[PDB]
Amino acid sequence: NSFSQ
Amino acid sequence: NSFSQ
Amino acid sequence: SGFRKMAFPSGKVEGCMVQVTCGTTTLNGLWLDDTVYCPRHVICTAEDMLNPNYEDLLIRKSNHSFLVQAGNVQLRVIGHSMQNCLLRLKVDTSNPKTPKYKFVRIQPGQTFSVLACYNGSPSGVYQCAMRPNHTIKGSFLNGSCGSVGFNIDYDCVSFCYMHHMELPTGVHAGTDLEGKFYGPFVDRQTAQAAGTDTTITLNVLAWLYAAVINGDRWFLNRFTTTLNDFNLVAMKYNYEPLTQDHVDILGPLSAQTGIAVLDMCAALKELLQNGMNGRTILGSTILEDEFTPFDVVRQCS
Amino acid sequence: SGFRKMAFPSGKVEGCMVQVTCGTTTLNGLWLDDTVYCPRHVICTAEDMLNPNYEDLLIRKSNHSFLVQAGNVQLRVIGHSMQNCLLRLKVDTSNPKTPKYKFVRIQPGQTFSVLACYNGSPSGVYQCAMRPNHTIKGSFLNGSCGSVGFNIDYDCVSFCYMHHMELPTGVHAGTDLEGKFYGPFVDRQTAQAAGTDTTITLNVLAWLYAAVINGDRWFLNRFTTTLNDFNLVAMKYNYEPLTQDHVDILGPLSAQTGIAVLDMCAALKELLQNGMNGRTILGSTILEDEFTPFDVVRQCS
Repeated sequence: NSFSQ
Repeated sequence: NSFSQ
Repeated sequence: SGFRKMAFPSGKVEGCMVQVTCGTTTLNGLWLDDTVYCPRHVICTAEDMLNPNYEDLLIRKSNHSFLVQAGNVQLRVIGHSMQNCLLRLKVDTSNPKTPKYKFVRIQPGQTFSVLACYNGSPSGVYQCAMRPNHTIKGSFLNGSCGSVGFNIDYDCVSFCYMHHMELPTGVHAGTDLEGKFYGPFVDRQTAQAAGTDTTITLNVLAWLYAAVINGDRWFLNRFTTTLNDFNLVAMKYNYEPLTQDHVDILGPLSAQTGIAVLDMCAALKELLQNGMNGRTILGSTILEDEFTPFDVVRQCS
Repeated sequence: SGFRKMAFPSGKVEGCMVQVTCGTTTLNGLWLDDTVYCPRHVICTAEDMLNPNYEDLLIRKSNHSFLVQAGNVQLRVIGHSMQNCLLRLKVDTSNPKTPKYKFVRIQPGQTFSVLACYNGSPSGVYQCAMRPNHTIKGSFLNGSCGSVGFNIDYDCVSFCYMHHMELPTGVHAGTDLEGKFYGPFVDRQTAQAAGTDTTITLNVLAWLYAAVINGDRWFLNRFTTTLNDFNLVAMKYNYEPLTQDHVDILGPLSAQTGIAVLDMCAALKELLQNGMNGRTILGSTILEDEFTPFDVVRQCS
């Protein structure tokens, strides 16, 4: 779930 | 024929 | 002739990229006059995700905390506020190389160039579109955050995108330069999906007008259809409905090739119905929705 | 993740573009130290085509004749010689913005970025490959001549292409920066064809290694094949033969995904045999030969 990159 | 551009 | 996906020359933007670090996090940032913009999500670590309060996490941060590198050099932070999802960081210097420019919110359908950076330096530039489901298809690796989207109009740079995160689907999400996210997304780490997308019907049509103008012509047909009859089909195949404003826009392209829009639509209607029995339209074997009518104009004639 | 055709950031080159005029002809030119390079074909008018002698036409030319614009400003010509198909024009100034750089001759298969200009200013940048039949698929309108091709390696700009002409097929032809044309082409206006092309088998394979590494995996199969058995098929479908040096190159990509090259080839062999029964590999519905193994590395990991 998600991926703050 | 051709196209010198 | 020829027709390739083209990105604005990245020069003017290259000179606005800087690197930002806050603890165990490094991401890129954009430096305009004495300001530096970047995704607030810099100031979190990876338990803060789950549930961060930004107003909270930020009130315990000094400019001491913020390491700004412009190449070898470094910049002091002075002020620092927050705009929705972005930090505005005042710095001791206006950028020598700051160009004319604005901040526009692009709309789903319009396209823009992306300059992809890592550690405050750029490594690549590519053209893409602002999807109808509000995300985008980029190539983005960790540390890509801070990378910007943008157009050029004569000399002024219209800024419209800053990259914040990648989704479970492998697509990307981000925000304009006011901090307001494109789409229904937020900085947290939560159950989050790219809502099912559709195809930019205005575009595919600009794209067919390319093929023609370039000389490719096999997709056309004698028929026409009402607008309403076109949409009924377009829905089935998961395309956006075509509206009159759309039909207006295609005005000059029908006026250059001399092909009525509603005719084009008949062709497209036919193309959806039949596929291509395997054959090329301007290179592709699929229908290409990432060109604006406007980009088929810049680039064709 | 994600995977898009990416072009090197055009910044360093933007600042080397100038405009050149000689009579009723205007085309772009490239300005390195006190030098400016461009296609000799500037100094002809459109009866000179048929049969120009360049050594002849050039001996009756003064630096008076050559108008060089760098933005509003203008540059004096001092010397001027000729290298095969290019004029080397000495000028009163070395370019402030001249970067580190070299002049390499790329080989069919390798790729490069193209910065497309008109009237000595750039308007667009796109990535493409140096085709096996020696031409390229660009987007080039009249006045595009002078536009350059190039890579970046750390900080140095490897120059490898300058655009001279478009062919009857709509493809483009040009030269390295020594003046030597890529392929069997010459500055005249004669009966001239793009010899029938083939597919960059090394590349398609780098491209499959993308799909996999990105996570797409449906194309693979338990089989293997000799090298020689692979080629027999690859020829039928108009692909280049795969050699051992090729197979070496793919080394680290098989080492990252853990898939033997000769296995990949079995998959490709199968892919040629069967098509896709209509389905996506990393976005496309056709097999994509314009990625180097090396570009799948820069961009993936």
